[PDB]
Amino acid sequence: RRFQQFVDDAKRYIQQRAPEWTDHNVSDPGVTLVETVAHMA
Amino acid sequence: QQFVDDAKRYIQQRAPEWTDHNVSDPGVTLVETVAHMA
Amino acid sequence: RRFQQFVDDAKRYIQQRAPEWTDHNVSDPGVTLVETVAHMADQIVYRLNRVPDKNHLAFLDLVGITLFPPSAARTDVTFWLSAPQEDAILVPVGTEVATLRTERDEAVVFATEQDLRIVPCTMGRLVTQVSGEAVSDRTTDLAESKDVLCFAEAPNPGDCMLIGLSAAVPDCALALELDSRVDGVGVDPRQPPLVWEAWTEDGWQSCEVDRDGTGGLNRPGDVVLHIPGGHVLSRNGGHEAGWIRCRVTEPLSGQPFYTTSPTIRSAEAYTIGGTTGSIHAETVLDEPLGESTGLPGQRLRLEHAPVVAGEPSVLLQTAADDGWQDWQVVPHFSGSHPDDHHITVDATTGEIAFGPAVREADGTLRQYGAVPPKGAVIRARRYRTGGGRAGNVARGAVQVLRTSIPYVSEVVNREAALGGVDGETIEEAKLRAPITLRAQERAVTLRDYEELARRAAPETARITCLEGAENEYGAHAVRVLVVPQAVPDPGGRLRFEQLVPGDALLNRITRHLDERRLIGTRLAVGPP
Amino acid sequence: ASQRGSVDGLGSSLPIASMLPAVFADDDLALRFVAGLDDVLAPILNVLDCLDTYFDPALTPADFAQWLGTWVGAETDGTEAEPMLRAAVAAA
Amino acid sequence: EQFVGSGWSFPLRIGPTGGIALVSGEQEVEEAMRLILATAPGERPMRPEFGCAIHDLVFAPVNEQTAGRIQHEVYVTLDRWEPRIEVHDVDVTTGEEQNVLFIDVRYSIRGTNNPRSLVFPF
Amino acid sequence: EQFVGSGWSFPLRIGPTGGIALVSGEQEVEEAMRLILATAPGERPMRPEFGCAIHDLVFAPVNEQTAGRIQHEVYVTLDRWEPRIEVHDVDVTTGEEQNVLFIDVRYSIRGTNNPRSLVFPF
Amino acid sequence: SKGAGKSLVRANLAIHEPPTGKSTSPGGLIKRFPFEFNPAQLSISQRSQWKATPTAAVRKAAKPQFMGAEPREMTLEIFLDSSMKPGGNTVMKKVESLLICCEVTAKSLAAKQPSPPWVIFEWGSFSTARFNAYVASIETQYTLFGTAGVPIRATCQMGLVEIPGPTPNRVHRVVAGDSLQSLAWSEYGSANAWRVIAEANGIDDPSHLPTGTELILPATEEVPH
Repeated sequence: RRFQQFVDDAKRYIQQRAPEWTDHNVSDPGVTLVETVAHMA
Repeated sequence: QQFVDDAKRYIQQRAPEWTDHNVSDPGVTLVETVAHMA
Repeated sequence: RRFQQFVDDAKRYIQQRAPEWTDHNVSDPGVTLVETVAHMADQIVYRLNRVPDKNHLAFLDLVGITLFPPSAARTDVTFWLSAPQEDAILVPVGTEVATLRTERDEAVVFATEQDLRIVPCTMGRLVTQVSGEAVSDRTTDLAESKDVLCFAEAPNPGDCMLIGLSAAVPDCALALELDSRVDGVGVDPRQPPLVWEAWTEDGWQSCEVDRDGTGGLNRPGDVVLHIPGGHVLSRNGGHEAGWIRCRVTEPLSGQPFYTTSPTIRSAEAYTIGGTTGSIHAETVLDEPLGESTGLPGQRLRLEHAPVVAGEPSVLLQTAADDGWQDWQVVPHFSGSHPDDHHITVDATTGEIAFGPAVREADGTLRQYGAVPPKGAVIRARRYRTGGGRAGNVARGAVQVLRTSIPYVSEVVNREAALGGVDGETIEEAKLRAPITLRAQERAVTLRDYEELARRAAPETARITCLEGAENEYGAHAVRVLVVPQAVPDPGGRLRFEQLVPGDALLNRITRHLDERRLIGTRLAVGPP
Repeated sequence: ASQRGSVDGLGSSLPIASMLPAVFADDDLALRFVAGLDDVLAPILNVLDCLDTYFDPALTPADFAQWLGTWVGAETDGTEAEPMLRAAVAAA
Repeated sequence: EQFVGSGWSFPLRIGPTGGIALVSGEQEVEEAMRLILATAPGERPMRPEFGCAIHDLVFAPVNEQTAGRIQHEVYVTLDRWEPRIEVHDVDVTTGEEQNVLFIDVRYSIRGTNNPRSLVFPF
Repeated sequence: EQFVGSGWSFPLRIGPTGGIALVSGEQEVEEAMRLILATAPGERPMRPEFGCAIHDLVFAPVNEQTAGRIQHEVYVTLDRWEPRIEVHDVDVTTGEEQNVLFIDVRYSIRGTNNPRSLVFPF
Repeated sequence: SKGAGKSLVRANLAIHEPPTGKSTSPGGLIKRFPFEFNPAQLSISQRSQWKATPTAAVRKAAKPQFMGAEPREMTLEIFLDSSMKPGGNTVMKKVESLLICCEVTAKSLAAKQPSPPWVIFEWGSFSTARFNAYVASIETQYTLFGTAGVPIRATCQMGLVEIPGPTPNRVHRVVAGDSLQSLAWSEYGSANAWRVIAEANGIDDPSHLPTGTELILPATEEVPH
């Protein structure tokens, strides 16, 4: 009928980079996977 | 009616319960501990 | 906001070719370069528009803002030795002990603030004692042979063991042998929580344990302890020495006691090291900087951490015909004559200034502070670094003692660094100025009077300021009502005594509001 | 309030370590630290794993039992005893 | 000349004062490769193409054909996933006795001209 | 890898409980091929092109020219009417002295790559 | 200082299914083709385009532009033989598996991405002539036809063209001989554009420029021309 939707796709979770904390300038080959491996969300 | 009672500020920091890193506000690994996704 | 612009292009200054002076017809390859090598104006003009970071430091002094100075960290450095032979001053003050160095960064170097002395302290009298059984002038309980009964084979609160310590050095590590014949059921040494004291001149003071064969002496043990300060035993007998009391607490449910304690047979005391505190400091030698340009306002930087406050640290030597001229650091320049050799040194950074020059009115170049002549070599003789956050060393990290001067071999710290605070930057201070410059500090109106009490003591719930009404003595002054917090019991009732405030609470509030009060108002806190 | 905070000593059906790459699983700090992040996120996977029981009146927590009563009009007013409510909602 | 940035380290560790230690410079670009070459093209399903399909070539005969495919495999991956590095030749050499294949990669951060070889120190 | 569906069976049996039994999986493909290859074209007037035209090459000489045209006839018909099947060679061996022409078709359902040969079991 | 060192290797042609989604690397292997004779010669070409008008207001030679870069090309020569077993169909079957590289593939056609398979010419340490490429034209000559119609000797030409593999997804140490104005010329090419270097770095006094410092030179994004 009128059902709420509860989908927030995976890619826009890694969009949380927030490089506004000093001394963290890293890309794909970085030990930051704990961010990506938390894709279980 | 409530399944959870947590929020963004609710961070447990139980790494000391296993590990020995002993900075409450480090430069970096606190940011990694910050998980809004929950 | 509305900022003027002061930029004109470098090429534009060349447009003044102005070939309206007859006999001059030339192009770039020539010797008219003095028209071009004067492009320095473009470098000058770019310096005009910029407002250097150093100005924002001068502004804070103008409006009464003090930059946050940096600090350091203090830890607990412990030495270790295996040759307890005699006593002497084996630790000169400022003895340096540093952390291990690896592929990362120059290890943080500490420095003791005191002088440490070690001696193989011996013992005095072993005396029998149980709960309520004082010494009663007994010294020879284990003088020659046999044994001395440990708490009459019954440990209860008030019990103690009576020993002696010949030296009782305030900052040494002592090891005591505890040889006991085994009797009864064997126990874990940690199972009985026996408290150890020293009987300081101020009273009984506790001590820590760093061995297994202590107290629970199912085997002849060797308890080691670091002495907590200077002290002497309760001299009643024939041994005026230090004291160690193996006092016994109550038997906990999870840490129970056992009857028939073992009886001590032999015992001897040896020192093994000493414990002292050190600050994050280090003394570097012979850091040359460069050559002087012989111009006023020269500035030099040191490629190291902020210098540590203390005796005049940055010692500057400049080349001269006679030899190495000595420069003494001074506070803010103020009235420094040209003959004077004075410098200015920033505490929180390596920036070091020199004599500035100004011109005014009649002209002249009235100069405050001397100027090193051109070509002189300036070298920093010796100064102390160490302040900064990077002294919050992890527990037990420091392992190497510098220069290995004394007999000592192993140095370790048992407790983590207290933690220094890195000094504030100019960028950080730019954020503070809008806030900290308008923090009331006047207490003019009703809102401020009730607000200032909250800042003076956030422990209060309700504060209100009500002025003395008309026909009331006290020169129209004000009254303040203070309500201390209180949980009103699970029973739904609150005692009156929970409503009266503590005297100290009234003291702290009154003291602060006294200074910020207006000229003609009095105040009297108190419950309504 | 309800105080539905995290629970100590609870595992997860989706370990963070088990999803990590190979070779990565060789470290000591990485395995221990990232396991810590499992503690905060552990009980969320419990309620998702067991959601059917969160609706059966005979077993669901007390708070929902009153809520479940409103789904089928159980007339739950006036009862201050949990076991009394347990039968009413199911039999309503 | 190329900026190298800073980040964490593969075997991570408490550090001098606490927290976690962050390493930069020539050491860092050496750590990114270790992660890139170790992981197979999998075991990270959100990013499948990342890795190195070295293992699918295991147990091939020891010929220049296997050595030839090795060169092309490392070359594409190091270019695709780690762009802060210029790659200078890959060397495949028999080790003990016609048994194992050693991959020796010489590299340099772009614009620096500092030849260097990955070592993989355990 | 390719869906095979389910349907009836050419020699249809009542089954275990009644009705008509239904066959699926790799077995079902045989019945579709058995029907396709057995009937000549024109047997069903509504669909004329259906049915492989083997019989047009009866009583031809025993030459690989005939076996050459035999290969083509199966290939088009086996592909036009049975798209779920990927065909892998057809073998024309005389056998039993040069008077009969055997046909051996090797096939596999797409993706499953399980080689199989139609047998036509009476 | 070698790998296999002293072995002979046969060149083989590897065929891969075309990529389906937002991918650039070729998909899984579908058929690997080993040669029967390594090519005698292997031509590689390369072309670039530079349009150049000859006129102006003064009709002097005009600096040409770089319109674009054409892709690499190869021309193999494929040989097959079964002359020691006439009547065998090794050559005819082998060529059939070689003509898959000019027609669309069923799997891609299902996903509405109709591309013929990609090929790679793997041969030992021949790094120059090994890239993701598509087959352009296959002209095949048949000779030595064995009895009963099977071919025996077939020469197959190939035209390969390289497929690009794009989308792989500023700090300078001041030396005693360097200066701020020279640094602008080194990386930007404009002598008097030095103002940008001091802007990002924040240095206010261009006189000193201490030796050994680290300077960050921003890209041309501050000067879009």
